[PDB]
Amino acid sequence: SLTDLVEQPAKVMRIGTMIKQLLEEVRAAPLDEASRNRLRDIHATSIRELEDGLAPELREELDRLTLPFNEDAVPSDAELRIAQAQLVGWLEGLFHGIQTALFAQQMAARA
Amino acid sequence: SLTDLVEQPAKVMRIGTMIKQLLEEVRAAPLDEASRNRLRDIHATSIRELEDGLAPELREELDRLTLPFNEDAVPSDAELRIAQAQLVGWLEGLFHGIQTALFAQQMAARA
Amino acid sequence: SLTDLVEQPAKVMRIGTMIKQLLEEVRAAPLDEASRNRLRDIHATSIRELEDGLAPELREELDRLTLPFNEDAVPSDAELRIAQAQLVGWLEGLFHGIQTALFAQQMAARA
Amino acid sequence: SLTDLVEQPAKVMRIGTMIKQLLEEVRAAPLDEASRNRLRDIHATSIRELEDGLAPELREELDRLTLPFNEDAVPSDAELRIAQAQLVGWLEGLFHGIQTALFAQQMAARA
Amino acid sequence: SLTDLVEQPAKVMRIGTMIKQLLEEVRAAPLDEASRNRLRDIHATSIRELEDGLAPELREELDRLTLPFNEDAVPSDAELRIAQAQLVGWLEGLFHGIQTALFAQQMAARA
Amino acid sequence: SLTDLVEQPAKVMRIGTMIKQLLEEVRAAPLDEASRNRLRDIHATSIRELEDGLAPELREELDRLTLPFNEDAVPSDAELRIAQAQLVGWLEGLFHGIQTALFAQQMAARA
Amino acid sequence: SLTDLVEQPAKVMRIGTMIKQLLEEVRAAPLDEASRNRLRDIHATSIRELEDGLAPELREELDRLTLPFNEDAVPSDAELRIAQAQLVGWLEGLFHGIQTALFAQQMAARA
Amino acid sequence: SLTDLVEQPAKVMRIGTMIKQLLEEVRAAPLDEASRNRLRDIHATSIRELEDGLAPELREELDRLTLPFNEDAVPSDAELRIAQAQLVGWLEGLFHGIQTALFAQQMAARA
Amino acid sequence: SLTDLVEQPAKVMRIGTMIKQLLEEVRAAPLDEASRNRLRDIHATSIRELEDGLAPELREELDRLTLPFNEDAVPSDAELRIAQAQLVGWLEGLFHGIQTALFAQQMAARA
Amino acid sequence: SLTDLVEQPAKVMRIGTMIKQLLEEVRAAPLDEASRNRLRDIHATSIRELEDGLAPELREELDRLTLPFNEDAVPSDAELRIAQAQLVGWLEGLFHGIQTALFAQQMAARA
Amino acid sequence: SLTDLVEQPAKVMRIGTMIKQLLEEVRAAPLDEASRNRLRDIHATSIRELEDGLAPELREELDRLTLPFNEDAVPSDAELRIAQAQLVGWLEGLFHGIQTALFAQQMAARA
Amino acid sequence: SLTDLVEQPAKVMRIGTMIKQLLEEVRAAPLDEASRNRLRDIHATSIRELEDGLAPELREELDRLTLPFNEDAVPSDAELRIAQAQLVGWLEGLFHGIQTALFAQQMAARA
Repeated sequence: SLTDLVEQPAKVMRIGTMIKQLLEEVRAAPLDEASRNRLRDIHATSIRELEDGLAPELREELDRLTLPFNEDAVPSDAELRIAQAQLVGWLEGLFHGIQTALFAQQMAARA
Repeated sequence: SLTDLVEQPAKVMRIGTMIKQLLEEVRAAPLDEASRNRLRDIHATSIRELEDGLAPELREELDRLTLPFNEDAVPSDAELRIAQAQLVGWLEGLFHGIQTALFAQQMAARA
Repeated sequence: SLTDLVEQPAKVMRIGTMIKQLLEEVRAAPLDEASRNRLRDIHATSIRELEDGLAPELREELDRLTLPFNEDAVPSDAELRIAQAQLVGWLEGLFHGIQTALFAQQMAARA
Repeated sequence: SLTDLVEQPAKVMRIGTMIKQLLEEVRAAPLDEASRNRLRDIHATSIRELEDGLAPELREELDRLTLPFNEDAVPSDAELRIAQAQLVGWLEGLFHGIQTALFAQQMAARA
Repeated sequence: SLTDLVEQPAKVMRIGTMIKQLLEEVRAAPLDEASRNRLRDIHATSIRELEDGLAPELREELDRLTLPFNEDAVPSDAELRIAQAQLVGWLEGLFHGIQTALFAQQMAARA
Repeated sequence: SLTDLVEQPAKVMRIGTMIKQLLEEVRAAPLDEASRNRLRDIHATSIRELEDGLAPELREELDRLTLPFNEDAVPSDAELRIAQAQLVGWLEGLFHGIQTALFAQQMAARA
Repeated sequence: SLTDLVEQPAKVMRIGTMIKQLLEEVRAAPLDEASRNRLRDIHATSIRELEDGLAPELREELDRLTLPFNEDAVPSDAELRIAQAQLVGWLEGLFHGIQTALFAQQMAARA
Repeated sequence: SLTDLVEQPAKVMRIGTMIKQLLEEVRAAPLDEASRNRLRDIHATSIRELEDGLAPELREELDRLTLPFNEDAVPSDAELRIAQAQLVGWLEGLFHGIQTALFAQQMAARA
Repeated sequence: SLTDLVEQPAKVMRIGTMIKQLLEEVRAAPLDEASRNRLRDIHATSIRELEDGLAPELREELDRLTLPFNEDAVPSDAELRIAQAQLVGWLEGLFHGIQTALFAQQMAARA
Repeated sequence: SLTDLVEQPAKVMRIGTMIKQLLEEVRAAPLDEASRNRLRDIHATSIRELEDGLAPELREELDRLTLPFNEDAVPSDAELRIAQAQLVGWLEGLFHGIQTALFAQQMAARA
Repeated sequence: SLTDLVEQPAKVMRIGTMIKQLLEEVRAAPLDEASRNRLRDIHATSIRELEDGLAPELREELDRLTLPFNEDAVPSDAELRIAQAQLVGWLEGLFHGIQTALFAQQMAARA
Repeated sequence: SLTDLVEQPAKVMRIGTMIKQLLEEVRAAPLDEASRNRLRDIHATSIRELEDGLAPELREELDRLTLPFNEDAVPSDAELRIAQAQLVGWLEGLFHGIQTALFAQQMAARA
């Protein structure tokens, strides 16, 4: 079923909104070393919290698509924006895609 | 279930709205050392107040996602914005996620 | 009861509006020493007038969250903006949180 | 009760609207020593007129919150704006607070 | 009665509109000595024409609140703006206050 | 009564609209000596035409409020704007005041 | 009758619109000697064409209010703008005044 | 009558719209000697075409109001704008004046 | 008949739209010699194509009003804008005039 | 008739829309020699494609109005814009003209 | 039939949208050699994919109108914008033309 | 058929939304070498994920249209934007094309 792909919808929405708002904060002004270092850690934890809420099939997709940062290097503002954009896009794509596809399967069933 | 995740909604809304508006203030103008210092303390205190209003699952989720500032260093303007934006995003996603997920269950219980 | 938390609603609204408008005045233009010194005193009186209108449970929350300024130092524009923002956010959070939570308890009762 | 807090509504609205519009004028352009001096006097007088229209509880509340200017010094533009904004915010909160609180009592008296 | 406070409503509106439009003219561009000298005279006549239209109770209030300029000195642009703002605010406050208070006494009478 | 204050409404509207539009023109661009000189004369003439259309009470009110320019000096741009704005404000207040006051009497004659 | 004041309404509207549009042209860009000289002549002809369409009572009013330019001098841009503004204002005042006054006499007749 | 003033409406609208749009073009950018020269000729021609479409009364009115340019001098940009704006204003007033005046007669023929 | 004036409406609209859009192109940016030379030729052909679609009466009007360029000189940007504006204005005037005049003859026929 | 003028509507719309959008592109930024050269060729080709879709009358009309570029010279940016704008204007006028003229015939066939 | 011209509508829409969005990307910022080289290749493939979806009649039209780039030269930003604009215009023209023409054939059939 | 082209709609929407939002991020600010490098990898991966969700016909269409980046060179900001914009345009056209084409078939099956 299409609906079994997201095992914990409310959690995924919760982590997703956190990520989107962090990306918005980053876009607004230049960061410094300490916050870049922090955001990197948050990014790694984020992927795991997301995976906790998704079916294995999508964990494996997410794992193919994303990549944790080298722990011996603080990534730049731009790297972090890319890492977070990917997650936001995929997450909005994820929900919008399921709802759209589901709505269409119900429209075909009424005929 | 699901509603049981937030034991004290009004309290979480209250602390959340406080954090959000402080973030708005921080964003508006440059801070000084005393302001930063004060905000670090408010941050520590606000997490503690939030955790009081959350179910254990979410306390822990918060504990995994967040990191309190080192008490022997005043964090920068950017560090504080990231800390607060994380909380705002997560809290807004928390409530939104639950309403949305509850609503999908009620509509699935119609058919 | 959720409604017992604010013992004097009209007073809390009255002091809250005062605080919000002072914050707006401060944001609009640079202050000087005499007005900063005055605002500090108003801030201390404000917390007490608020506490006078709240249940003990919330007085103690407010007391954990806030902090009166050292009387031997005039705080900066930024410190005062932080101190006032916190109060405004918490106060709007307070009312919005109670009304929202109450509205939801009544919606669950009709089922 | 509650309505008994403002003994002379129309008078308080009249003095309040005067203060508000003076604050608008002050905000618009830089003042001179004679203007500041005049405004200090208007301030003293307006509090006295307000207190005439308030119940004793509120007279005292005002007395606790406000501070008349030292008569041997002309206060600055910023000092005057803070003084007036405090009054405007408090007065707007006063009326708003009472209507809102009265309305909640009347709606609670329906059910 | 609240309605006995303004003995000549149309006159007070007529003088009030004159004053408001003069204040608007003053705000628009810098004045010179001759016009400042003229405006001062108009201001003194204005207060009297207003008083002619008000109950004694309010004449005495207006007299406590306002102050004619020293005849041996031409006041500045700013002084004149303050003097006129006070009159406009009080006058709008006056009418709005009476109408509002009256409307509320009629709403209490229907219960 | 009240309507008897303006003996010639259409005339007063006509002269008033003329004054208002001259004020708009003056405000738009800098004048020269011949223009100022001409306007001073128009001013003198317009008051005389107005007085022709007013009841005696109001003629006198106008006479108290206004001052004709010294004929041996061309007044400045600012002097002319003040002179005209006084008239416009007073005339607009005159008509507005009468309609408003008449309307309150008619509504008071309903109940 | 109020309606006898304008003997040729369509002509007065025709000359009035011409004058208003010339004033608009003048406002838009600086003129030169030849066009100023032309506009002066048009202004003198205008007053006469207007007078041709008005009752004697108003011809005499217009004649008291206006003034043809000295034929031995080309007036400035500003003078011409003043001369034309006066005519436009008076003309719009004229029609608006008659229509307004007439409408009010009919409203009094229905009672 | 009144409709008999314009013998050829569609022609007058056609020539009028041409003049108006040339005025728009002139206003948009600086002209050269050949353009000015051409426009002077168009002006002469357009008056002649207009007069063909007007009743004798109005031909004459036009003849009184207008002045053809000296053929041995190319008029300036400002001269041309004044010439054309006069015609546009007069023509728009002409049609507007007639409709308005006709309409007032028809409404007066109702009662 | 008014409707016989335009023998080929669709053609006149077709050539007219072409001319209007060329004028718009010219207004947008500076031309060069080759395009000015081209536009001149188009202008001459345009007048003829228009004339092909009009009754003789209007061909002769158009011929009185317009003028082909000297073939031994490339006209300027401004000349071409004037030449094209005239055609556009007259053409829009032409249609608008006929439709308006026709609509009015039908309104008089229904009475 | 009239509809018989365009033998291939969809083709003419297709080629017309292509020309229009190329004109939009040309207008947006400066071109180079290769771009100009290419556009000249597209121009030649597009006329040929258009003529294929038009009735003989209109082929000829186009042939009279248009001029192909000399093949041994790359035309300028301005030359190309004029060439294309001519076509767009003519084509838009073509379709518009026919619909409008057809519509007037159908409405004339009602009465 | 008009509808047989596009054998694969969904494919043509798919390739068309790709092309339009590439053109938009190119317009937004300056390209470099590698991307210009890539876009050239995409342009050649595009024409073929389009042709795959069209009737032979239109393949041949498209082939007459377009031109693949010399493989021994990387075209400029401008050339690529021209090449892509042509395709977008023609494609939008294509669909709009067929739908419009079809809609008109159905309107003629209902009479 | 037609619906059989996209075997996994929700997946294609998900990967598509990810690509689109990365393109938005790239467009917003300048990237660095690590960001570019990461994006190249994401690009390779996203095509592979897309192909998994498409029918064989479309896999191949994609394979013909796209080109993976050389792994021994980090592509530029412009190269990445072109790569991503191609995919977005194609994917949006893909879904849009299918809905539109399906809709035309269903409406053709009505009549």
